[PDB]
Amino acid sequence: MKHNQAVSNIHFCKDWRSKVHTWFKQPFRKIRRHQTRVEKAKAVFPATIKSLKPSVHCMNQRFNYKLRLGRGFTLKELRAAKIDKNLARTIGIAVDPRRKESSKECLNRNAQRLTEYMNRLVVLPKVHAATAKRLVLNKKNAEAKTKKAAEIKKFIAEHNKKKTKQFNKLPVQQKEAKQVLDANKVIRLTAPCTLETKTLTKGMKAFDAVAHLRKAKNVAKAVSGIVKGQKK
Amino acid sequence: ATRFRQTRRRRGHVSMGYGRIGKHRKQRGGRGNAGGQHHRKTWFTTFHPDYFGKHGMRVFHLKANKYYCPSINVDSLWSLVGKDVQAQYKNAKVGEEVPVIDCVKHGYFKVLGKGFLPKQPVIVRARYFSEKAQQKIKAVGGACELTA
Amino acid sequence: MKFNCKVSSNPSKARKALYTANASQRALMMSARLSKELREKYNVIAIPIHKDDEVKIIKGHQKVAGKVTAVRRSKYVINIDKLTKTKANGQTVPIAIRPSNVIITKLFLNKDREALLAKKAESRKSYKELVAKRNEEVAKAFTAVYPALNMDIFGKKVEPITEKKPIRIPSKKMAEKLMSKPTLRAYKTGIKVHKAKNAIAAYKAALAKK
RNA sequence: AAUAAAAUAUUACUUUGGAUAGUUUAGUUUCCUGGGCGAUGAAGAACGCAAUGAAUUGCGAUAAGUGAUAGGAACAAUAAAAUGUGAAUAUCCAAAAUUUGAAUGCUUGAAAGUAUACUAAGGUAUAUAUGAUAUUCAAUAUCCA
RNA sequence: AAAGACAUUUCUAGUUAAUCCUUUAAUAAUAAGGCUU
RNA sequence: GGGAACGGGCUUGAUUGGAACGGCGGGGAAAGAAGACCCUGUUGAGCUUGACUCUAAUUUAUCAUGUGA
RNA sequence: AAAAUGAAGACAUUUUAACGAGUAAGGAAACGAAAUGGCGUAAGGACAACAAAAGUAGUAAAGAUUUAAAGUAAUUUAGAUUGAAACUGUCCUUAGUGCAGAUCUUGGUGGUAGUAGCAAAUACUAAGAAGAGGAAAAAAACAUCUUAGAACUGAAGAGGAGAAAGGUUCCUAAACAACAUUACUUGGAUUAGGGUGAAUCGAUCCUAAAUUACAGAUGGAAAUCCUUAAGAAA
RNA sequence: AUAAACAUACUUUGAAUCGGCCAAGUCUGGUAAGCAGGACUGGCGAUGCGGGAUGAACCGAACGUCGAGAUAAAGUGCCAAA
RNA sequence: CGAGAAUAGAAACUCUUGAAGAAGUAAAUUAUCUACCCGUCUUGAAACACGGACCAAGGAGUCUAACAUGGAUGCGAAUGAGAAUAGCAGGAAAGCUAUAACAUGAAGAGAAAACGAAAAACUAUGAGAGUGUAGAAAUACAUUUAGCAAUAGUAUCUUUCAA
RNA sequence: AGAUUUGAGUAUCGUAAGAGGACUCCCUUAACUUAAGCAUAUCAAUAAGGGAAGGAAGAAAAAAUAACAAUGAUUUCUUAAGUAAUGGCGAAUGAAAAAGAAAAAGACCAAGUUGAUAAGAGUGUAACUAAUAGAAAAGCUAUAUUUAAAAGGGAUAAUUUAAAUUGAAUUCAGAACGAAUAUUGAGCCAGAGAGAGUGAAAGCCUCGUCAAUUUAGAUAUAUCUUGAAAAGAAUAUGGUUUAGAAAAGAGUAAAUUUAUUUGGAAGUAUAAAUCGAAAAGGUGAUAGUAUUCAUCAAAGUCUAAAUAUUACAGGAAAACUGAUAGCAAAGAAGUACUGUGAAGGAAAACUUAAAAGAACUUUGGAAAAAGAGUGAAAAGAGCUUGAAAGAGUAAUAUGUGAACGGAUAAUUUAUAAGAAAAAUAGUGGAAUAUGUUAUAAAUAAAGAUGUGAAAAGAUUAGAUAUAUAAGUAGUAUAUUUAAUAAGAUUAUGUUGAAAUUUAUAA
Repeated sequence: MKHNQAVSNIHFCKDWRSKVHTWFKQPFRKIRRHQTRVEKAKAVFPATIKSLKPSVHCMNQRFNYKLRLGRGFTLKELRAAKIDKNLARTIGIAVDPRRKESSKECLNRNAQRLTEYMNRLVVLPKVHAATAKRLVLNKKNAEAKTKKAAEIKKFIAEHNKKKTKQFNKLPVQQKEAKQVLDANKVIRLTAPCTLETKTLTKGMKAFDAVAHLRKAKNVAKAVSGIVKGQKK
Repeated sequence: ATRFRQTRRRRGHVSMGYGRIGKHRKQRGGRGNAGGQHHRKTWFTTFHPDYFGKHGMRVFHLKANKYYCPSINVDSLWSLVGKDVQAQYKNAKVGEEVPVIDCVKHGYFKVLGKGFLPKQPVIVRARYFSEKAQQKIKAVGGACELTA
Repeated sequence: MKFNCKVSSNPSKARKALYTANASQRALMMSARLSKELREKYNVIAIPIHKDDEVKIIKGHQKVAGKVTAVRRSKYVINIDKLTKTKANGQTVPIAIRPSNVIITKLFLNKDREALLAKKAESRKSYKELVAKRNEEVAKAFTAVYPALNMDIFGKKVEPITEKKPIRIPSKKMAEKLMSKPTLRAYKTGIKVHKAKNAIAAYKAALAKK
């Protein structure tokens, strides 16, 4: 070394020539994956959905104000949304019993995701033939359901002016099929954020933010003195 | 571009610009940072005087996410919402709506107080506040809000 | 352009496949064109050459007509009884000819040439009528957009546009300064040469008038 | 002082040599698709087989090739014979597949050999370890008359 | 004592307790590690 | 003569006809070999030894549960 | 260096003044008044007869040899001869990019030099035959075969046979380009054929020093140990 | 007093080099050395040219290619210009 | 006798040689002057120092990665986002598009706990812009204003045991 | 005698072995080297040795991170990051969570329960079995929810893979050549102007290439038939009559010590010696004890996909090499040749379009030579061109112990410079110049400020239909009805600079 330079720290003293990885296959991974995606789009047609994923908060205070897609809905979020956990995996919903319910806000946020998905979902009959039971039973209770829906319409008409179903019905009907590749791109994680405006009052004007920060800090560091004094 | 190297202008010169007395030999004092305390000590003293030794306590496993705290000065608060919004609420006061500058939404956690604020009331919402940051915000007619 | 990734546009691989081709493939490469009379009779452009055929040499020193006596697929050549050379000591040897320098003027048709000629003729008709289907559809699109014009215009002479509308763009002034010296000198020399050619032409025109 | 034999110098032609130029059925690298061997005897090795062959190629006592399916008139250095009643040529097919080699009845050095059983020759089977089933046993090991 | 949305901070005096920093979920007494000489 | 202090070449002189055969051992500080003597490398290797640091072999102690006194 | 002029002229402008040695070393490219100027090799992207046939080339490419011209020089240009199928000029981009040396690598070739040598093994001669091959003013020497003379190894041999090793060298015929330090009609050399016969000779069989298996013992492993002891084996 | 604007002040980045040797109206160790080691300056190294016959260092004088002249060191019997 | 100044005038030529070869240039020879073996180490080599018999072809500062300075370029409190990756047309190792993780930067000090920058700055010299006069051709002096860059020094502020 | 247990021989049906190992999972305590010496360290899961695998393998479903507004099997990429940390704290070595993506999938044994228990096992097969994490059996039931006769066949369609077929336009005219694709002239094709061959350069001569066709092979691709559309079956939260009153992986996790390893530092991982748990417990990386908190629940197994690849095989490309280069190998190259062996290991491309490869005579023993002949041309097989070193011939020139070079002349040779033209005076104006008119072209505009139109959407309020419906302006889709707010993009006024310079003809 001569003249002014940084102290060099290069880990090339080993055999790097056998540790060299080159990305000449990068342009062809794109073709291989895209083609496999298209064949995946068929076979399971329609709804090659990558499964509906929950809305979860990123870990740590560095990221906790952001939402991101988790893995699988908890059993309570499915029960709140009135979805059978056995049927959920077959209609493109990810399920994760490993995840514990973290907060009420998480439970409500991810139960609304399932409710929106179930309304946007169209399930085709297990048997295409028109004599399938579900299509047959749809006509059988079509007369009865009309009276059943009569009071529900007026249920939400007077009040809005525990008996809650354990499971909601699967939306099963015959329709012209339109394929959407991923349902997480249809149901947004969060709404777009606009400028927030608030009324300025004397109550907020006089608030001492720094004093509350110091008091919270000082109270945390004062628990050590209490224990020492108590043992004295 | 190998045609612009010095090797193309030293063709015909015997030693290629490395000298006849002191040849271009393999080593010039060792390999790497060798001899940092014996014969390259004048180099380490001159240019990196605190290279050798210890200072401070070890952190066996550092959680560098706990020290993450981006900061914004008071002079840079209004640029988060733009000058258009700033001029819209230029004549606001106590009683009517005042724009809220959510620093956490923009990735800033602590508000430091450096520089000057335009003389408009403003609601600054953040996680931590400097001492002068709160004074400068209050003196302008605004309020300080805590988050998280 | 070639869009088939399976075939190769490498000259070295093309010559290698030519030298190592099996006998079955060598027969097709050794093909010759039927003459005017035979083409009308069979509506076939060309067929692989065969022994006892009669050809006519159309390229080379001697344009003689003869009968095929050999089809040597190792050398990709043929022999003609009327094209020989006396090998010094008196005896004669046949002279090799490439099969693309001759045209077939008489066919030795046993039973498989008859089947081959029929197959080739039918395939020519199917492609000719397939092209007609495409041509009318391309013609139909043109007429639906230009009902006052017919598609025969594309085969006649073209009258170029003579309108010379200029556009005022604030970069013509800078154009001479946006060229490097090598291309500026060439451009200025071309301007000077072009101007001098007009000067001599004007002098010629003035003399012609008087 | 003198001669130009040898010596030296330049050019042309020729020679020794194989540079230079032009060329390429050969390489190098990257990428794509597979990654399909063997006791039903593999990879490797040896020997043998062409009308005239030494190598190489192909093949295995049916030998530079047999059948079948495609294929349609050649091969050639020379002479034969065959051939549209089907010549070349191609193959994930069928038949056949010498001695070895994990090499496996025993032996094996450059070794020639040799036993038994089944079906004189010829051909099969018989290594070691091991799973399942059957059968014949051994040990008072536990009961037990 | 003065400001504070249907809680809570600030200033003043008396008191009691803890007090150079760290061992990263919180404390404690040992232990160890930092800083200056 | 001077010069790297022992010239075939440089300076000044002596002197010179071109091509060579047989001998010869003065010279070409003649050829053979990156001196083997000497020194220097922060270059080795064989051998020696209470040089430094270790190690096989040997040795000593403890643990590893047979019964009845 | 300073003035002047400056869209393209051209020679990298015009004028004036000062200055110019050089080892080691430095001065990358681009920069109109240019923060040095250029030559050469190969490949890539463009440009190369401006009016619709647009660089050169079987009316002779590259290369080679010389003759002249331009340049301070690196080099370039053209002619002639040779050569017969590709190549060049300009701008950018790129580099496996410029050789007198490395006891450099590979190949080829000189002087030495028609020189040193073709001197151990006592030795050959005459006539004839075959053959292109002893001629000649002695060119004093002449390979193979037969005969005659003269000789050597001297029977612990330069004799007659085997083991190992070699591998067809064995025998015959044709033929002599190369090889045997001259030559060869000769040959262990070239070409083509032919040749090796076992009940009794050997191998095969037996064991010697020793060597190697199954099972067993040992080892992380490869593998090692054991050879009748450990085994319902032999 | 004299000189000094292609003056002056620099900033950054970097090369090579730190075996030196010579002279003398200088010095030290040594009998002395073409010996060893120093103070100041000029040189050679890195440098050719004219002269000292020859010479790394002496004397004159430092170099783009040339023409004509006055010169420097030093020379004017011949070699050799005078 | 005579400077200045005013008035008027008078200079455009010969010879020799050259396509029977001028001037110049090149080659070979002769003559005068002149010239030690190249590369390298070295204070110093033509050296009795080493390598080099001769010729052709090959032959040695390159590639990957980190940092820095510097010249050209884009954008600029932002820059990059050919990070992976996902799409587009065209078939494409090329090209185009993706409100985007993160990197570097916008804030610095402290071992760390804990913190976190205005007296809307001051002083000196300094770039530039006007007028007037005169020499008189350019230009030279006086006077009014402006105070950037740079340098040095000051108050004030952040962190530290310590600026 | 009989019933078992254990161990053998034989027969039958099978299984392992060897090759390959580029990529994959491991074992084993290299050194050169760096530290400017060297001994820890580094080189370095590196070389060599050894074992085992597949087209991928390994891993994989928390005794896991974290301390959050919390995540959630494994793998791979980006970032974190040359950071935390380790280190004669020297040289050097060196992660992981969070965050962003590719791909996604979860299932069983053991133990527990059920026992008129089920040819082979009762020393137990089999069935049920977890986040509301005290499960498990038999029978009735309530409410929500799921459901067509499964599996296997046959046919059509679609998407792909392979083979075969097909695939335009000058067999154009002239001149010239040994020979036409080059050349001149007139035409044509093109979803084909990638490429190869052809006496010589081809879009239109052959084969091909673009667009296609046909036939086979697959998909867990959809359609109809077999196939009826019923009986029933299933998921979850309960109630009830009997049954029952559980289990959850041991020489393991830890501990003392030793050795290696790790960034892991009073011990990150592995192993060995000793020791050794549980009315559970592990972790939160500073050792210790205590109390809380958080998060998991080890000591059995399987698992696609995203990922790697310089073996080998089949293809495609290339700012790569072009016969001393590129593989060692462009030919019978791992060949010839060397070595007892392990091993080592080359050189060598080109006639011509076509052999038309001279062919008969004279000389010679022959080889050959000279004629003759083939060919466009000897290009003559030692064959494209044919350099230098080294020789031979011819022409020219020079000469006493070197040779060569430079400046200056002389001699000789070569190169190499030209066809115009006088004085004066009569005619005769021809290029140009001066300046007058006319014509043409070019040269001035950067911006500033006004008025509209508008796709795609966005928000809100209504209407119809479908699906679903929690007592939260019900949601979602499709089609319609009005309103606001902006709007990429786009149309058009006003404003604001001329009078010069060249050329052309009188």
